[PDB]
Amino acid sequence: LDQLRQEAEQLKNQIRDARKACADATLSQITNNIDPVGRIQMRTRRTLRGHLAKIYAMHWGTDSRLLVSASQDGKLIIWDSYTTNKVHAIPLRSSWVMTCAYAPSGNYVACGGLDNICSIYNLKTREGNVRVSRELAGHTGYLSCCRFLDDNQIVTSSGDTTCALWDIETGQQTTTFTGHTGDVMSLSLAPDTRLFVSGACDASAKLWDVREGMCRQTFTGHESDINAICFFPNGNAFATGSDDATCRLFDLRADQELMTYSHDNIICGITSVSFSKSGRLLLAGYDDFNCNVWDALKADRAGVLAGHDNRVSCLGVTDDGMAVATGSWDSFLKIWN
Amino acid sequence: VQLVESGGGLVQPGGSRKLSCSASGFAFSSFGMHWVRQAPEKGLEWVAYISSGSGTIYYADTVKGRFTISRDDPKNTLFLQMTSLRSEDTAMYYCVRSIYYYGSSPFDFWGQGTTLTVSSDIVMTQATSSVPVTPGESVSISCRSSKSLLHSNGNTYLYWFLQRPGQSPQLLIYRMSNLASGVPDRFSGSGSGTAFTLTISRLEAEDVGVYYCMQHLEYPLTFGAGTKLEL
Amino acid sequence: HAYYALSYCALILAIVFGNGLVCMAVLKERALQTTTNYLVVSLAVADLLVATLVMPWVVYLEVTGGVWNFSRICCDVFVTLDVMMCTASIWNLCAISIDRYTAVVMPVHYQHGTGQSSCRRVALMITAVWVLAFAVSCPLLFGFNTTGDPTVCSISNPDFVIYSSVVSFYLPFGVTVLVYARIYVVLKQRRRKRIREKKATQMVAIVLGAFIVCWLPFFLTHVLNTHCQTCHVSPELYSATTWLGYVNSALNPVIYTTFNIEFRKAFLKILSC
Amino acid sequence: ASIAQARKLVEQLKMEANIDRIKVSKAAADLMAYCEAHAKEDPLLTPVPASENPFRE
Amino acid sequence: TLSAEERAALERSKAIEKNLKEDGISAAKDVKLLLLGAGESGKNTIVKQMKTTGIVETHFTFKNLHFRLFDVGAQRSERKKWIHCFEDVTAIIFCVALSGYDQVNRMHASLKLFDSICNNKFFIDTSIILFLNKKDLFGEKIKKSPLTICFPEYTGPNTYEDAAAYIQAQFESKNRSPNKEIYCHMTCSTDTNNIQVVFDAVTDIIIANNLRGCGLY
Ligand SMILES: C[C@H]1CO[C@@H](c2ccc(N)nc2)CN1C[C@H]1C[C@@H]1CCNC(=O)c1cc2ccccc2[nH]1
Repeated sequence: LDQLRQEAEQLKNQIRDARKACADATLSQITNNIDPVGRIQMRTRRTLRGHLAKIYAMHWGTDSRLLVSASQDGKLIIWDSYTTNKVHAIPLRSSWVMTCAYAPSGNYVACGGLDNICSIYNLKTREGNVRVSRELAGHTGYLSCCRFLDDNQIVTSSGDTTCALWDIETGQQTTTFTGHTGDVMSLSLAPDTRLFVSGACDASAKLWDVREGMCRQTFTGHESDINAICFFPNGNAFATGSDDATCRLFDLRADQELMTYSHDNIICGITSVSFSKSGRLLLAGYDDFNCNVWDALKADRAGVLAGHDNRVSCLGVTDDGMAVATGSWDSFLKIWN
Repeated sequence: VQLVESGGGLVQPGGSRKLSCSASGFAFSSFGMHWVRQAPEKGLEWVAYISSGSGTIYYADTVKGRFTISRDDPKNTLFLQMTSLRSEDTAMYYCVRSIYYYGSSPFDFWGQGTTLTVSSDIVMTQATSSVPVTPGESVSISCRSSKSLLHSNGNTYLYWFLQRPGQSPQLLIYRMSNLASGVPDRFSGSGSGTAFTLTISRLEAEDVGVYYCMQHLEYPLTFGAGTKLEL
Repeated sequence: HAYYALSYCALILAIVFGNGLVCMAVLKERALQTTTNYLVVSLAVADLLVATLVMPWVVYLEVTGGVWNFSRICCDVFVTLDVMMCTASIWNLCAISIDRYTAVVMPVHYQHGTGQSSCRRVALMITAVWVLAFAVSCPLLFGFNTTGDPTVCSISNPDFVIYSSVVSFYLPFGVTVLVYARIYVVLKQRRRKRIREKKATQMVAIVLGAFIVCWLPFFLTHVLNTHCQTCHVSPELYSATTWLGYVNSALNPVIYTTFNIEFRKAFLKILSC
Repeated sequence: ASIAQARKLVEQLKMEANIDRIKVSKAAADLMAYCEAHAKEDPLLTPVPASENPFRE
Repeated sequence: TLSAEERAALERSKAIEKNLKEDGISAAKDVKLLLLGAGESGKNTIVKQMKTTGIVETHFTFKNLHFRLFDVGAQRSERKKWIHCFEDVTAIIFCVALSGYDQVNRMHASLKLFDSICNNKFFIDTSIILFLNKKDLFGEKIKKSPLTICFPEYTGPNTYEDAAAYIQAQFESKNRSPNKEIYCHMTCSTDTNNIQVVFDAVTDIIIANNLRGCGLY
């Protein structure tokens, strides 16, 4: 029916016009007066060795000390970052994991990958071993990202162009967040854990309401597939990273691309993005073997975290914002501070 | 999870005895095992420790050479071969599991124990002994250490244990703050380096028993005298 | 005659530069840290110690007119170190030949020059080479190099000379040649069974041609001199043979590393400034 | 789905249109306010002294 | 220095390190293969000869070599998002059905897929074990239908040997990296000897890699 197509066209036009109407000025113009942060020299405090394959994901614990790491050797290594002690080494049923999550409480760890199953491992067992607490099956594509709402419910994103809110106890999809045209690659929980943003391969980041279970806003602007996404600390903005070698800060309330972070010397894709505690620094992991720390308000390349011998796959910032942990394909986890 | 130990009996002073504790219901291979004895009508006294993998073995100064501890992972068994005995070696020997990682709760589970009879360090003191309480009000048990337990890393290695009358000691608190799994929130441990306090907000019928304060800063592990709370 | 002194100094500078570059390349880069590379590092070390601990005494002998003025122990340590270094280099060449033979004929356990089997095999080879060079070289330090006029420093004991020449050069040369010949025939047989040969063949031809051209004419003339009725071994011939003996030490880095793509990109990264 | 998918996406764009968008300058001011208010307790902006740095030798 | 608990935790970490080491040494000897076919290209036949969702693991030992074959059928999404997962695969067992040239076109899609995989930036130093399955059906299909229907400007006889040789040559094209060696082999239904040719190809790839590391290739 052409009436629906033309009506959707006029709708898109109305959305674009509404977005443009409220865009009176740019963040770059407003932030020209503020003093620019001086260059930051973060040193490699620790190097976590032990993985024997490409590290694909990591997730800091809420105590900012423990961190879990997932690689292609079928191992979930939970490290003690302070002492570089391997706290746990969980052997994976499928050695094809692309994500790993640490529960806020610090009791469970979730991972998954090309097996299309979100394996949840209980750490606080009376037997003193880590056993598979739950096997969340149902996604028809590879599991790209997973984040715990709490110990009972977990949101995951899959390569079948779908996010799913699961209830761990029952092991069924409580909610199904559909709408992305391309494979959903990243997730980012809002601080209040009410809404979440998901960046897919259709060059669009979609905001979903966890309770209602349906999309709220859609943000476009990237010229390629989005790989990473991360909320701003306050929970009103979020930054994305794509294969077009650009970071994009969008604002939820303004509902439009707020600012871009691109350099003419950078051409490789982006794999991970994270904010500092205050949100002033935007740390992005690139495929040029090093991480770049940008000024979130000036788009000035504050620093370059170099040292990894392969593509930077994942990075995370602690809850207290003390150090940043970068996991790369060279099978190394470097902690920078 | 259970530890069933056997071997306890009447032994001539010069005789040898082989205590065998069979563990079942948990990953025995990955737990550090302690032989801790309680002399008749006396407090706890740590005897020996063997680490996960039989890599590290420690003995108390009073049993060095005489006693030997050995582990059998295939069959999940712990052995205590005591060669030479004395009149002071009669005790109730408990097998205590203790896994050691960051955030772990070592000494969480205790075995039933075997009553065997026969025919410098951190001086842990309490100076409390008997405390006569009626159920309902708060109770404050004070433990004192000869050496400051606050390690530079930033935690104190104090362990509150509850031995109910005629039962195996149970872990109440580890690192003087963290309550053990299954312990109600009434128990609250506090302290500073030397002086430590265990507070029970509301005492019930089941709280009657002996309260031991153990140090875990460095071997040998020394227990307190034991504060007995009763009606 | 000063031409020799300056040319030997230039050789020393070339050797130390080449080996320092190979060592730092292998050290900083992590893709080069392979068991097969440890043999190349061993060879680089050997040639660096040739340039440092041995060569300046050859320069001294040259500039002084070939007369020894130091103590007899300094001549004994000179001939000892010299022989030890040269034998180590030659047997390192043989060790790399055996390593590539294992790589070809025994591929499953070789894997990619990694693991316990490969690491222990390389460690064993290196050890066996260094201890063999020691066994060969230590006689002279024990006052075995019998000499006449005490103002000359040379190896002139045919009982030592013939056996050292046989064990130190002739045996590893025969082994290297046989091994590379077997690698060649095995590769050609596999290529025929199937139904870059040019690269492998060229590398084997160049490595064996550089080893022969630089080491054979010394040992040959040395053994003819020590055992012959009357052979006119002119001083300038001996000097040319020693020269070739040390240009092998200079050339080896180039022939072994500069032709490796990962080494090429490494050196180009180091010399980007 | 032809008709079903077209109706779904049109309804999604309809509910997306009914969103109260604040001014971009206001959003930017809130980003400033937050960045600066928490600048003091962000140990990545400034080198934390070794006394209270948990990642050291 | 370290407290009793810190020391026991360090010992635990060392035991974990030792286990990770042993597991790595045990797993490093495995030959990892990626069965990358196209629908009904003869993946089920070849895997049945060698031996609900997600990739399929087929592990089999043959003459002191443990081959772990990975079949990616359930992944209907875009390839590139998980191709990097199999970056260090020893070889790609690409299966193509010879019969599917006139009937659908199928063959053009197979050539396009082969082009995409072979020229992928992750598969640069990766050999392809090309299998031309269902040769029996092509035997009579070529005698009935000419090959020109699928490949214009063939300009050759529609015989048995040359038609397959041409198809093979057209598949050996679209190969740029000299390091890549396509081991084309024509199979038919079930022969019970495709494991032998797989072994021979794998060992040839291993030798090639060893000589490339030593610097002879
Ligand atoms: C060639 C290597 C190879 O390594 C040694 C070797 C290794 C193994 C083996 N079996 N045998 C020998 C044998 N070297 C021989 C080299 C150390 C001597 C130096 C010879 N210059 C003189 O003496 C000299 C200079 C001069 C100038 C003017 C007049 C008289 C003069 N005389």
